[PDB]
Amino acid sequence: SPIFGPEEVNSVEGNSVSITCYYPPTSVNRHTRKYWCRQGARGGCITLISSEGYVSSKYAGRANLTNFPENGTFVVNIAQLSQDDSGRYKCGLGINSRGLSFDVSLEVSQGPGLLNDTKVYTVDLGRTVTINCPFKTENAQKRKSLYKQIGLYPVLVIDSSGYVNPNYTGRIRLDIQGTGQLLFSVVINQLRLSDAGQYLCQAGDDSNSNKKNADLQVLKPEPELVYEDLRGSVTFHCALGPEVANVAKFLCRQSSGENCDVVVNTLGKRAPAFEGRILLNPQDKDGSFSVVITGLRKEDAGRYLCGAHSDGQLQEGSPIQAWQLFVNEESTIPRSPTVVKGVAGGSVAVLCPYNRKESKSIKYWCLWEGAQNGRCPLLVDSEGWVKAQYEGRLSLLEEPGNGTFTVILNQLTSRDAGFYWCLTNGDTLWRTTVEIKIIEGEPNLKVPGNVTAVLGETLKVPCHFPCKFSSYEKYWCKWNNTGCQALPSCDENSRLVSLTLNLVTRADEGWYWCGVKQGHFYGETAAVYVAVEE
Amino acid sequence: VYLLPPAREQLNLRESATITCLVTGFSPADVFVQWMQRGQPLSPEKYVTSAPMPEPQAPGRYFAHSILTVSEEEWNTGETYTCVVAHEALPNRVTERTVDKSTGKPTLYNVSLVMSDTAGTCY
Amino acid sequence: IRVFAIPPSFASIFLTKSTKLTCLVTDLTTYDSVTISWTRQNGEAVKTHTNISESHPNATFSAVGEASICEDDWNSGERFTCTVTHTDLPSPLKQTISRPKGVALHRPDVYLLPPAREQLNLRESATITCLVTGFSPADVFVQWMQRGQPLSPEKYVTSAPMPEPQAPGRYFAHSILTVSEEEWNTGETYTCVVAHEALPNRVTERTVDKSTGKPTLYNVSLVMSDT
Amino acid sequence: ERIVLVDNKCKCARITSRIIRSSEDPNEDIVERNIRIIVPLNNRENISDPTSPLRTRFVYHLSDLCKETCYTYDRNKCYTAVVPLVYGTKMVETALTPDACYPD
Ligand SMILES: *[C@@H]1O[C@H](CO)[C@@H](O[C@@H]2O[C@H](CO)[C@@H](O)[C@H](O)[C@H]2NC(C)=O)[C@H](O)[C@H]1NC(C)=O
Repeated sequence: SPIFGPEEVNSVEGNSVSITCYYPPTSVNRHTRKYWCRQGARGGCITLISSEGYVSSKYAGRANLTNFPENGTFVVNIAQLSQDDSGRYKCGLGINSRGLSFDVSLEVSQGPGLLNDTKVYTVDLGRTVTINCPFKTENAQKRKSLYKQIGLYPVLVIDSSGYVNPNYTGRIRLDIQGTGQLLFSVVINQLRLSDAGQYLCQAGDDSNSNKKNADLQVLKPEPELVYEDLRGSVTFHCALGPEVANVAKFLCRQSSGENCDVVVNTLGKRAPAFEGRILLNPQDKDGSFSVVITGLRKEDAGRYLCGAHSDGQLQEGSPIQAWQLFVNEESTIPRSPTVVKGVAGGSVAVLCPYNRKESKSIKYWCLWEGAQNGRCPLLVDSEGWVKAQYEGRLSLLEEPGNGTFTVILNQLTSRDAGFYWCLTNGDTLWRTTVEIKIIEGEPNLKVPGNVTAVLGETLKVPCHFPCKFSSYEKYWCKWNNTGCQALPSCDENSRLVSLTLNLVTRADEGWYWCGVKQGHFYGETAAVYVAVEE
Repeated sequence: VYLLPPAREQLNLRESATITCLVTGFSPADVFVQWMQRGQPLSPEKYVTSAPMPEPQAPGRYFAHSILTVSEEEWNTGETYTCVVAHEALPNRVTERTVDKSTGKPTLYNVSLVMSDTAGTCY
Repeated sequence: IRVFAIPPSFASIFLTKSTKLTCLVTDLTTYDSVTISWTRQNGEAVKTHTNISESHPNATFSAVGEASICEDDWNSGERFTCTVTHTDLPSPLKQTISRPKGVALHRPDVYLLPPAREQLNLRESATITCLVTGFSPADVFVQWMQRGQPLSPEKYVTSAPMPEPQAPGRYFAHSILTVSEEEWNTGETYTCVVAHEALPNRVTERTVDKSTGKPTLYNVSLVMSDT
Repeated sequence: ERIVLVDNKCKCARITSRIIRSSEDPNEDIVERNIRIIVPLNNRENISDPTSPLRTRFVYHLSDLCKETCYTYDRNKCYTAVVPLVYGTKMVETALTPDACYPD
């Protein structure tokens, strides 16, 4: 189950092929057997190539197997295929007898052709293609038309008089070029799976009838395998062309009965299960763009499609792009709390994890925005930049420092509720998301309100705390881009840690915080702004 | 604390899905109990709470009860209806336990021992 | 006058961190004033060599050339030269040794076959075949170990590397041990250990007794309580 | 769809469960407790001292492990027994299983 690879791969004889299978990057899977085996109706994998060196006697020179522990991958290259290789296979690790493995299907077919009267034509679905067909010199004013031989009979797709197949109507044009050129072309729009077949040219009604038999293949996209862990994040790169820039975009996910369910639209539509944890970047010069999904769940694995349509949904004959997704479930992403509850006027504290190796990056923090094509601007970083609207009540900090840091946000309000993302400058990119709910009550900390003061004296401001904060150390700090630093020797029994300012200048202007420590973790704080008068 | 499921014959009238949470042999009284359903406390009237009447055979210990009903049609989603006890004499002062349909007792086993030298591994 | 240049085993290093390198000349003439000098590839000489050999009893005369280096130097792989300068042929012969470069790492796969039941019917002696396989580079080291006491090597004999028929690069080796059948009939398991520089902590090992190896008898007695 | 009640990777036990939501009759369903064990019949009783007898009994008080002497080498966390080597004696480490004791 924790192994991942491509389900079915097709090629034709004489060609090479290269298969990639994925494993979690743990120590053993970076340092133990990988294999490619073949089963049958006889009960057992027969090993064909191994990571330990052994190659089957029938596969000497044919194939080899390589492991990239850094990618968490091992690769299988097969060349010189034949029709005797089509069957059921499995990638896997460790002892063949167990199933730390993944099943693969393989179908090999002969290289067709031999027909000089018909060439190959493989194109993409929903795209445009055109067929060029010659006529002899006597084909001046003579019927120019194509015919699709479907089973028993040939039917017509475009005439020389304006008729067109109602299955195909409006997607087609006939061109006979001037300059004494003796060919013609047929252009088709909205390429569909219901279009693949064998055509036939014609040049006129007469006995001449310069026919040209033709094929029509349509290239569905080969799926791409994506490997992400549980409670992790993923970035998809959709790569449509500039030819659908005006047209909207979409993203669906495959389901049972050939039915995408949409997850987000250029029309602002969005799946309710994926509310919050989805982003969408603006489109590029080529219309290229990317979709960021965070906090993936066990049912989120599967095939994904991104496209471009007027309705921003699935239809027959529209350009698409595919992905195949896998969720690990043998994950290393630490389970962090997802929902964090606060009260109006209260505080919140959020623990944000990241990969331990890139601890010297620049943490960021962004707010998700709906009612849009989805947006998420920054709010704070680790150098100390902060959004201009939140001076005083917000700071982040690297106290735990082992891939985990803490964020403290006090003076909570019910208007602030929503979803928050955590970012990093590292190449690996977790985007852990936490939701803030607001409930009823008053915060545990008690501090007087916003107060003015005279210049140049001694002033004291109190902060009592409840009995549940009685087992900690208590402190005051001065808020700034640097955050907190406590002021040692302001205390009582389990209440009333009080700030005292011996002498004061207006350089001490600003917000101050009163808070408690959890040994090496942080807790509730509260804030008060102080002015200076004279 | 235990959490007994309804009776099988209860589950043939096809309306009343009784559920029983409980508490046994403890000192002292004043204990508080409540039922939690997916991190969401139930309706306080939905259940009914006992009072800590004393033990029969124990020297002086206490015990109480609480019962709750739901649609037996609901006893197909289940969601294990976690009953949150709240007693002072607990390491974190809460000893939650919960029970659902899938919990309890099955009457269809299928043990499946295997046997091999290819072991000592536990994949 | 024939000289063996003896590079220390990776095992000798890793169990000593003392990478002495030596060269022996065998069945020469032991005059006195026998002189051999260790030099690097640069020509520059290195530390000297003491406790040198003397005249053999059976005229197969010898002289040990001791030396030392830093381990990383050998890892760096530069040629090392002890040269014989004795009046027998005052022409300076050249013994140049190095470390090969480009050899990949590959692990021993130590199976351990138990004595054939047939040999148990000649009724005296039993033989066990510790095996190593499919590994690179050459020069595995092995010894045998049982009941927490080491087995002095005159009990066991070991092969040397020689390429696999199938693996283009990987060598293998053996080891053989001879023991009284009653001793193997006693139970009295045996453990063969291997040390080799593709092995994680450098040392793996396996064991076998009468019961593990090819038993005719499988006696499971498993109890499964409280389903 | 099953619900792994227990998965003890050092006994190779795995009690799952699955309600067999029946033919769409009323609630005459029976829940179902699959079990599975892969007993080795190769290892020691002191799993981490290959100088002991093999094993005969395999006792599964499922009560105990529905929650430390358990007898399969767990794949991921690896073992060792310091072992003497002689080149003079030296009392030195080992790696009783490979491909998991790799300090990497
Ligand atoms: C029998 O097993 C026990 C525990 O399963 C072993 O006890 C300790 O094992 C560690 C393993 O690293 C050693 O470092 C300790 O020295 C062992 N303690 C003792 C008192 O032996 C024990 O080693 C096993 N039996 C033997 C003979 O090793």
